[PDB]
Amino acid sequence: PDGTREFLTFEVPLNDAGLGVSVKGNRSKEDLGIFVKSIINGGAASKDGRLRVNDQLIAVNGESLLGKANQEAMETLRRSMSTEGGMIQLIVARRIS
Amino acid sequence: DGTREFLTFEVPLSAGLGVSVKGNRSKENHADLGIFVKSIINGGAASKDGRLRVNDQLIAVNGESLLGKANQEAMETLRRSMSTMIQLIVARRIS
Amino acid sequence: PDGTREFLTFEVPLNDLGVSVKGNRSKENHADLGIFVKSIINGGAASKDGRLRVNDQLIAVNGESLLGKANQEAMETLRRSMSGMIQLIVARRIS
Amino acid sequence: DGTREFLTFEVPLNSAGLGVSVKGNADLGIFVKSIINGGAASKDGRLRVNDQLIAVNGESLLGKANQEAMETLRRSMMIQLIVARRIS
Amino acid sequence: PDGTREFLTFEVPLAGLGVSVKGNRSKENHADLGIFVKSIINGGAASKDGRLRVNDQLIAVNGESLLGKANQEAMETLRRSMSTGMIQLIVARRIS
Amino acid sequence: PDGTREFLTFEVPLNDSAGLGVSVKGNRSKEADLGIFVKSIINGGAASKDGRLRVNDQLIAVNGESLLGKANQEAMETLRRSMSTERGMIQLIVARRIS
Amino acid sequence: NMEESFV
Amino acid sequence: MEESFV
Amino acid sequence: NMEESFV
Amino acid sequence: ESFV
Amino acid sequence: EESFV
Amino acid sequence: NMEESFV
Repeated sequence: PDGTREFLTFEVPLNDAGLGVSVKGNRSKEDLGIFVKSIINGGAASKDGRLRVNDQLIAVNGESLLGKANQEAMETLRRSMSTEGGMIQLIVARRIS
Repeated sequence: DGTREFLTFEVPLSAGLGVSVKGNRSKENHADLGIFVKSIINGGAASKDGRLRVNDQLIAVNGESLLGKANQEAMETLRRSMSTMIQLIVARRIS
Repeated sequence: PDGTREFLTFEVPLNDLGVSVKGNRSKENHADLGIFVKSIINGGAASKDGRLRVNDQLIAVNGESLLGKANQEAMETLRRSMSGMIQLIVARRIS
Repeated sequence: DGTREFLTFEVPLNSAGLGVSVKGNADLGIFVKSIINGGAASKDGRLRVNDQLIAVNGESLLGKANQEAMETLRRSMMIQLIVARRIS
Repeated sequence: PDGTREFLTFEVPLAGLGVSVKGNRSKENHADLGIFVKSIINGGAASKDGRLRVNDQLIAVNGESLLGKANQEAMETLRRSMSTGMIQLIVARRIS
Repeated sequence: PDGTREFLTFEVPLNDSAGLGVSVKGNRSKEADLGIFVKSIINGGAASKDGRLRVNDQLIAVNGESLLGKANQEAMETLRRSMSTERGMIQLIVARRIS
Repeated sequence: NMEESFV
Repeated sequence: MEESFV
Repeated sequence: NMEESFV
Repeated sequence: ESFV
Repeated sequence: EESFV
Repeated sequence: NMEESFV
């Protein structure tokens, strides 16, 4: 959707492999960012409960994903997750109800 | 002096935004406050989109922050970022 | 480990600050959490202004982020950024 | 699409799927189009793009049409895969 | 003849395939072995394509297996599968 | 299975009941049934004389009858059943590691 | 301070 | 031994 | 065409 | 193209 | 179960 | 405990 989002941050603990989510790039016509597509049940994110589907990932441990294109942003995200090889600070953008 | 929250939305692309923006300064504290939407020109991209609102403070454009600088530089950065869909980050009052 | 926060910004005027901040760290996850407002000195600039609150996380000061840094570096950056009016970005719990 | 050999391997899970997209194709078969990075298939490392899916936990596809085969695959979701992979 | 064999698959574009095939039997041991390529007609679809070889065992045709069947039934299944311009073969070919 | 595996097929001849002359074991996931695997090949057995079958080969099919969709118990049954001949010869399909 | 119309 | 052409 | 990952 |  | 056959 | 008062 092309609506209004606010920024939220929370810390997600690890080491229960990873966050336990799938993310997808979004594009339109002529792009939009990286978004949570699904949350794997039993995953770190699932246990923690705060991350939601359709949240846009904005930053990971201080590493912004803005300004980048979906390709670069995805890269930056994977890079920032290779922490081990136990806590991720997420900044997300979530649509206002 | 009021409290603001950060919002983001995408505005599609008068192949510009169609807004007037003005710098704000504090007289007594000799200090630039930021760039704020003064008006949103009817028929403009911003008008069609509907999400940007008067008195929104512009915080970033396609990831390019407007914050760590003065009204002059910030305004420049904004114009520059439009010459080369805009992703806006704004700060909007809760007060 | 618990808490969702939202990002807010406001300007705090000076007698042209009255606040203590502390680092937070997680024992078991061996991790710095950030810089948080510990206390607000009554009569201070922050107190007069009224918007800053205890347990607010300091995110940025006059445009200078504190985020990627460790508690030590962040604290440094903050003090440095104090050399009329301070623009704070904080993260405040909503849940 | 050249000459293919048949390979079989077991892919562990846990939760999430296999983590691949598959595409059909006169009707030929189901082929791995992409392998989603981080997914079970990616971690396991043996499945490759352009591998033809031949069987899943002993359920053959082949005889079927792309539509039916795709169905059978979804239905059938540690997975024993049989793939056909080009040598030439 | 059967020796030890590996499975290969290829699609052959297209008169028919342009090969003769023959059932193999073990006299002693009273056992049908399968259907095998006896010859490849030069200029035929299989010849042009080049992958199929003499003594290849036919294992499946467009997904219809010939295994489990006896030579007569298997031969039938093969002819049937050829009547209904692309044939997907699975063959078994000796490595030893 | 245990690795990446290839399918091979060969015929094994029999004699006047003896069977293949091998022990097989069902294999299971510690943490799902994996299949039937050759554990040992008894010297002098039909399989031994023939020389092609190897330890750790997965049995995939017998005279065309797959063992794959089945569970270890059923598969084992199917295998034993497929042995009698009331002369004789079993067509095996095995899966063997290449890497 | 200045105002800039961004047409 | 039912040689066919196919 | 697509763009997807697991983290 | 379909996910599995 | 480890069985002869 | 890394505290930073501003007085």
